Amino acid sequence: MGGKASEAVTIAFRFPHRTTFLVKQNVGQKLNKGHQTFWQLVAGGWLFFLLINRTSFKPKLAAPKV
Amino acid sequence: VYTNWQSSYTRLFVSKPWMWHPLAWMTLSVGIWWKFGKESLCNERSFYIHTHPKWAPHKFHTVYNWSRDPIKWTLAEQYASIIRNTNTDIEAVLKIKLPANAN
Amino acid sequence: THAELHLFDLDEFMQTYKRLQTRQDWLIENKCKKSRLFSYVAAVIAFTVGKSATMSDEAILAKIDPYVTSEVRVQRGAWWRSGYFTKEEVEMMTPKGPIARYYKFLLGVRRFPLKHGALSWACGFVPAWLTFTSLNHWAQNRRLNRYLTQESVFGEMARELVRGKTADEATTSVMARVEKEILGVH
Amino acid sequence: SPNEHLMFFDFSSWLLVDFGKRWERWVSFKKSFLTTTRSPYWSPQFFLLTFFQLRNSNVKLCENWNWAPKGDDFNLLHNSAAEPFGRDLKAHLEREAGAK
Amino acid sequence: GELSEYVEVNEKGMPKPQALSLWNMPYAKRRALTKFARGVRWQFIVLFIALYNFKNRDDSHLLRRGAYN
Amino acid sequence: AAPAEKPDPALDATKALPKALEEVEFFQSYAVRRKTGFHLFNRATGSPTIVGPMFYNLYNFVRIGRVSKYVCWLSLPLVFQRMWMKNRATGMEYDIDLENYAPFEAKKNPMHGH
Amino acid sequence: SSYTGAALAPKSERLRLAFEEKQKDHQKCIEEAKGKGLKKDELIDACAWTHRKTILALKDWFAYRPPFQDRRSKWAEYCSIRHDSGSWLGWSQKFF
Amino acid sequence: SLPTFFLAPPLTEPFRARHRRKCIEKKDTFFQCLDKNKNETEPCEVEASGYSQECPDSWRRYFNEQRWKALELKGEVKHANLKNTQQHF
Amino acid sequence: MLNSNIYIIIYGGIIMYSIMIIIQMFLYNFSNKIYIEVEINKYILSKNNIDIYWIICNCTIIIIITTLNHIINKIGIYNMIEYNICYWLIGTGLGLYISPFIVFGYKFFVYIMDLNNYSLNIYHNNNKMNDIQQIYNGTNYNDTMIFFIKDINNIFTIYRSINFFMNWLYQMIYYGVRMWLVFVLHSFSLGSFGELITVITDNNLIFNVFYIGLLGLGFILYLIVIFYLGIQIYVYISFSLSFLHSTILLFLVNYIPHYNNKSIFNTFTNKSIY
Amino acid sequence: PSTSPADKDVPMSILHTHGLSYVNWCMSLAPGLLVFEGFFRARYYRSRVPPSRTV
Amino acid sequence: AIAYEVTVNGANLIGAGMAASGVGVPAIGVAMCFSSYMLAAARQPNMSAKLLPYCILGFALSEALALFTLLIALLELFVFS
Amino acid sequence: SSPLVPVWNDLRALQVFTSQEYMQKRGPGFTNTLEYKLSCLNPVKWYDMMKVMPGGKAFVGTALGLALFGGWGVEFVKNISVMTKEKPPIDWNNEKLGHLTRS
Ligand SMILES: CCCCCCCCCCCCO[C@@H]1O[C@H](CO)[C@@H](O[C@H]2O[C@H](CO)[C@@H](O)[C@H](O)[C@H]2O)[C@H](O)[C@H]1O
Ligand SMILES: COCCOCCOCCOc1ccc(C(C)(C)CC(C)(C)C)cc1
Repeated sequence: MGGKASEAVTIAFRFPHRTTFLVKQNVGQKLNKGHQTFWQLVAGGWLFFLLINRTSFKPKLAAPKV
Repeated sequence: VYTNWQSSYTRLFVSKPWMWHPLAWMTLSVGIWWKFGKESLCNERSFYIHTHPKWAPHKFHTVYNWSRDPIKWTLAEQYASIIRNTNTDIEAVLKIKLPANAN
Repeated sequence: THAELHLFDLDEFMQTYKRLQTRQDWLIENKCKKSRLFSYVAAVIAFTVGKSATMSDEAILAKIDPYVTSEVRVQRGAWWRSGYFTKEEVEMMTPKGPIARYYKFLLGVRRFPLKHGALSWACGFVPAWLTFTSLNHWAQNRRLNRYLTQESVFGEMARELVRGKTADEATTSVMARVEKEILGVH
Repeated sequence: SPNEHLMFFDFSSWLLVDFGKRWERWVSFKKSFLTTTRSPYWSPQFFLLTFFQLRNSNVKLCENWNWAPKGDDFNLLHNSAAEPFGRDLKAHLEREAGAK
Repeated sequence: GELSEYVEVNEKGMPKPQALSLWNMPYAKRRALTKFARGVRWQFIVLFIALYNFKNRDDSHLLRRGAYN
Repeated sequence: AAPAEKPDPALDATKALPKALEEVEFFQSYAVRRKTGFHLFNRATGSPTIVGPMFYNLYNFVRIGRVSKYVCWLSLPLVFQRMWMKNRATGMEYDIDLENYAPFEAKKNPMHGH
Repeated sequence: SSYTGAALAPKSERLRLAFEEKQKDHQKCIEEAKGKGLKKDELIDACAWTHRKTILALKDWFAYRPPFQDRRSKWAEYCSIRHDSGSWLGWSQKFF
Repeated sequence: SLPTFFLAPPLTEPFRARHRRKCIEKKDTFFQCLDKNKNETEPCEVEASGYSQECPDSWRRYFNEQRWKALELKGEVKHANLKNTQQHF
Repeated sequence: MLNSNIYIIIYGGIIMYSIMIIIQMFLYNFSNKIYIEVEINKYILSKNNIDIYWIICNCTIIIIITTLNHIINKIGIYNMIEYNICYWLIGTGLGLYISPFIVFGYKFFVYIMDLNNYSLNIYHNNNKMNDIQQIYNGTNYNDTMIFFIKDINNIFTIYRSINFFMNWLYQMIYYGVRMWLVFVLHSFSLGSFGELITVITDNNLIFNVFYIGLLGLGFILYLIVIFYLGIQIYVYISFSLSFLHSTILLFLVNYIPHYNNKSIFNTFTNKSIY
Repeated sequence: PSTSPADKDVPMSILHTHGLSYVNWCMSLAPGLLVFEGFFRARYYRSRVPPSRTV
Repeated sequence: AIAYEVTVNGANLIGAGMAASGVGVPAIGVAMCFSSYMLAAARQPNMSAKLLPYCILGFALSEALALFTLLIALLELFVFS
Repeated sequence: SSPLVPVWNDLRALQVFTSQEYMQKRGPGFTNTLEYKLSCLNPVKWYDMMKVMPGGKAFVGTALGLALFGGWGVEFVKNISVMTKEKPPIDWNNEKLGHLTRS
């Protein structure tokens, strides 16, 4: 019942590729980055989402009015 | 000269997978008991199966004595102790009339 | 930071006397389930956006460029041989999802890069952790408020516990009403 | 006896554990620890000690099974009922006649 | 040898036959056979069994309620 | 893939059986006995027994023991205890009423369960 | 003859009748203890067993909630499958 | 799952409705013959075999319970035997 | 009360009987260490050899110790423990089952999660369309409209990944049950023959005599028992390790040939060019 | 709570023992200890030879 | 139709003999292993050490099925009423 | 295992290499088709091509598939031997028990 390692490929057959470190010359591609006010607005939207989904615990609803 | 052998059991345990093996063994055995043997054998609702001659042969060194019922009287003593510690009324359960889920 | 302590005993009560659960209580629990499930996705989104706020262009191109997304299956020599893969072929090998498009837009966005490690990861995990915990906390708060405004047995139990009473005393006080009004004691 | 050699009667006692009471005291200890520490909801302590309990309770209260499990509500052995024709009806009428 | 989900290749890039050769039939016949085939065998069998039991499912619980009256 | 390992003599098997025979020879060397005081009841044919001539070895090792030769015999009186009690029980007179009411390990006894 | 098939009574009615049977078996023990002239502590030691059995039947009855009716449960009835109409994930909702 | 519960049922509907109709027909004929022959199962053996063949056990049990109730109504019996029967409502 | 859910555990003689099993390990001092070293170096070569070696040593020596206490130190649990199925399934088989998953669990887990992305394995995979099918479509196979049945696909692929880890569980269970049956049935049959012989001799007191001898029969039975059980334990160990090899450890065959280096005293770098 | 009933406290005497048969005593493996204690003691204390003078 | 349940208690002890007939059929195969080891060592005594594992290996397996055949007949009596 | 393994391997190789032959025959131009433009906006394709990515994305994809669909698959497998079985009518809740005025 069930298979064996003799009936299957190895962990060296799978994943046979060793590591090669790629490098690329710098032409100036990571310069002049725009959207300088992006993360401020992202944090504002995040806090807005948290505020609209906020719910304070109001135990005063359980007061013995009866 | 510093050694985890004589100065840190934690780093010794971390640096040796063959020390993790007994701990995983223990955890798996206890999880197996929790999943399978707990409710089927050890619970009070499932403890009379030890009186079975097929599934628990001679658990009491003999066939189970049903005229004596040691399980019944032991557990009855324990429930009586619980009732006396809680000061619960025995006859309050008999005043209940459950409805039916009509329709 | 106080509703979960009551909700524990309330949930034990509900599990025991589950026969006494209404449809509105069922819907409240289903809404809490919905909030719990959406909190995971919100945490994933916050983690992505936080790590992307601290990932360099190399770390981003690791997820866009198919040279890096093909390391499991494809030889690196197929990418070193120029002309092996065509431009359209590289295009179909690039990821098309919304995260990939977000990162593609984020290439041209100024940010505050860090070296790939525990801080770039913590900057995503912390917002995700706070999002998840706060959403679940506020969901449980909403659940408790709905139970307190719910005119039912569980609402009465929750109210009696919110007064400041002990669990056993509250169970006895509520079962005294259940036996009389609900069950019709002899 | 051979079965007597294949028997283990070296028990000492029966350990009785009220897992309900122990679960209650565990929850009480968790509450006491969280109150004494005055820990917030975002703590890993609070998360580990509360979230799994709340999740499992929410699942066990959300569960709405149309039918109960297999060996509890169906697939059960039942003796065949008496038919309203043939021999069963004759036996029923004979029983009614003998009783009355 | 004879591993699972494994196949050798010759200098021409073709799969070498381990037991049976099926590269004599034309490409049209191969495409006809393989357009609807997948890398999955037992799931279709389980699905046909489930469809048979669905065709032969029980409706007594509905008969008692009167959905067929 | 093609490691070209030389044969390791430690992986061979050319000492286990010699060592076992050395142990057995050490065992049988302690069976050597003198002619004086020698007696062995042979079979009715006159041929020797099997267990007979290998009692001296066992008892020569018992001679060399320290604790077992003074402890392991204390379970032997229990054999004669059984020999006596069995014969007492083969013919013990008992009450017919008690035997019919409480038979020991009899089948189909509802007080037992079956 | 015999047949392997569905349970006769619903779960709720089954638990109700079980609770009534244990109520009867406890009432009989109580009546016998009263006829024997036992006090409260002796009546406790006498009928603690049937009291616990009644309490367990009551726990089972309180634990079983009958199902709520909705479109998913009705579709599951039509499909004749055991289905939980309170889970978005199925078997993984137990761990999620 | 998805095919079995969202595409199969509209295709399996008529094949099952025909079986249901045939079982109802055989039920009606069988109980008609039983009303004729005074609940005797000796003459209507062809209809009994057809009823047992076409109608399943779970349907046969309900039909037997219904005929027991009908005989209780028309007075042929009193306190019908309902030892192993569904006591639903 | 309602909230009180009561459970009954059966407790016996455990502490003082389990302490001495460990205290004896200083006396035995891992006599099986050489055998297990030899077998591990036959079956696998990696840096994590010592881990699995130590694990197997612990398991085997515990088995040996329990067996010898079952043969000699006969009190209470030491007699039943080898005649019981729970010991043969969880105290010997489970540890050997989880040992490779504890030593090489990283590689096996990664392998399994890659096999969930099921694909055809090609030797000398110099194909390009294979790569495009593997990236774009996810697999070599045709994945058209499998999302329609994804619910079963997940679990079936999971089983398809562990199918070559399942026979190890099967063999462990099989040999544990085998050892339990061997011990139980041989003990029971031997005791039954003994009881029938004693009945014959009690009913015939001319024969109720130490007819073989006081020490001859005992020595012979001792040798028979120990020889048989030694054979069975050697079988259970050798087969457990050979099946461990043939079922789980052939996955980890990664032979690296030795390549001579030439640029020892100088290394090209990013600053050499840029 | 903890208990210590009197049912476990029973009379004890070696006179009431059924005992063992010759076969059961031989199967008890005491005679094997009896032999092999001396065997292993002899092997251990005979491996270590002392110095001597050959006469 | 009519329904007569019957509980045949004789089959408790019939099947015991029916299984008991098969307990010896492995033995002729068991002895094949040691006969093979004998004749193989008679062809090459020096190899007797390398084949002896396969000799012990050949016994306990061949013997095992006999034991499994013996299990049912003993599983048949001392548990079933 | 079975001896049909080389047969199944031949059939798998057949379908795989025929699909590759088809892709070679149709050649370039797939990105201009409508199928590609829909797969670019299809979440099934995103998930399927994210599965094979590195960085634990195979584990992520498998666990996500489990958590989403494999639970329903497990339930389906459990219900295959339930569809053919006689089941009783559903005791629908009367939704009357539970209401209680607050005090
Ligand atoms: C090379 C030999 C080949 C022939 C094989 C013959 C089968 C041999 C089986 C040996 C295993 C039997 O295992 C052995 O069983 C006996 C008999 O119960 C046990 O013996 C125990 O039980 C018996 C039964 O009454 C008691 O009388 C005895 O005092 C006690 O020691 C041993 O403790 C156990 O070790
Ligand atoms: C640890 O394993 C070593 C155990 O070896 C035990 C071998 O048992 C056989 C020993 O019994 C015998 C048999 C024969 C003999 C002697 C009778 C050889 C024959 C003699 C002395 C007449 C030549 C002595 C002892």
